[PDB]
Amino acid sequence: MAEAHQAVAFQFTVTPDGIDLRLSHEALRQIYLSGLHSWKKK
Repeated sequence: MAEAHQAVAFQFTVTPDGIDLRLSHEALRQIYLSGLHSWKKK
């Protein structure tokens, strides 16, 4: 049923060496489609 990957799609961590940002392939799918509708007229 519930999965950690589904619960979180983006992770941001600050380290002494810099910053790290991780995103799941699933997070990408939502973002492209959401944008596709954004360009499209309502």
